[PDB]
Amino acid sequence: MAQASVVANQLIPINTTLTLVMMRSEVVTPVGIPAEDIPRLVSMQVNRAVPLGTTLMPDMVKGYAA
Repeated sequence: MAQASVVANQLIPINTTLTLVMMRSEVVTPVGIPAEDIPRLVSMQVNRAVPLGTTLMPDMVKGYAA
């Protein structure tokens, strides 16, 4: 396990536009969106509430493809 994923550094309400303070990088399982894509995610919207500490998955971000 060396691949880190993006996880929620705070509760992100449904339909929020993602900012950099909201995302940390952490080695978690299952693996979600790669931590190196945190720059690609700023200004995109999530389509559900993401509690603090939850791994961000591809299907949670509106318009994400990678």
